[PDB]
Amino acid sequence: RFHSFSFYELKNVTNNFDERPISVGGNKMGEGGFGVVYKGYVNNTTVAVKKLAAMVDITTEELKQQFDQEIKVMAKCQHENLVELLGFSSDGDDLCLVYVYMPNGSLLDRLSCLDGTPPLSWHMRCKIAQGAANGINFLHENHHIHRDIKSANILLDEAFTAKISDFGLARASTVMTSRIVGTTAYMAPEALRGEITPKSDIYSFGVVLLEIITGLPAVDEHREPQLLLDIKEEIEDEEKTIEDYIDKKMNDADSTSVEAMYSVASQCLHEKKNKRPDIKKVQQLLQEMTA
Ligand SMILES: CC(C)(O)c1cc2nn(-c3ccc(CO)cc3)cc2cc1NC(=O)c1cccc(C(F)(F)F)n1
Repeated sequence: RFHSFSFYELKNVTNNFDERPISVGGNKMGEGGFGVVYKGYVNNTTVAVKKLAAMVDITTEELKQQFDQEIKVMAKCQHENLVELLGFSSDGDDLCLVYVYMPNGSLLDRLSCLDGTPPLSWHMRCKIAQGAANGINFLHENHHIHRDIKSANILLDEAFTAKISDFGLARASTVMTSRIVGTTAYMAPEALRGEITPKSDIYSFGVVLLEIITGLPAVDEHREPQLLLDIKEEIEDEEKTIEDYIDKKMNDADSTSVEAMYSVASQCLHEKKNKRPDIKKVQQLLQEMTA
């Protein structure tokens, strides 16, 4: 069970969902999929308040289902590598999800050094990869398919502990769906065709591992290749090496563990869902990767 907040409480803790960035004293931290996330203090606990809004091609019912799912998942799924729902507001205006704040925000934001945060060390990236995989493993152990494993949804605590976030699109447990959801640039071919399988999360995690290795977002429209997972094809076709795409904003990246992680990334990014490692193998390979 979580604390049921009034929308006003969350309005109050988020300084009336202050749209100004946290970086300039405001409360807006990120415009996540299907909602804006606001820094807040409930008592002395820094919280992430995800205010859910219609945004892009979301119905109220689907948004409420994703809220209900987030809470449903977050109820079942407490793990050091899953974000922690403290509670929610359904009372007024927008639906709100209150989480234990993640001081280091998204892996995406940290990989991009958004707001001038220092580049993640390879060491921290390995921990993040490991943690994220431990998060995904826990979700899969608990027969939850995240269905939107992406750097944006891997949040980073005070310790850069990977916290898998956003279980709105999470699914219990292969089955198919008419409502194909997830982030294109992270989605397995089968996820993009509406297959719902944990194997898709592995693929999406593979893209994350490429993001971690490369510091490149899964998609950059102003980049060639636009899709990071293409660099896997460029590396497999020996057009490029992993060291060509390896994030230059690291000094502590050793070829062995980066190749080890790329090897996990590659295996995760097997276009054949069944030839991908299950998250347990991904875990083992990411543990093996740090000696
Ligand atoms: C992910 C998000 C919203 O983009 C986010 C961005 C952040 N940026 N910074 C930040 C950036 C730069 C500096 C300068 O060093 C300091 C802090 C902290 C952040 C924290 C965030 N999320 C959470 O705290 C959080 C926790 C659980 C569930 C959720 C969710 F709503 F996503 F489900 N969010």
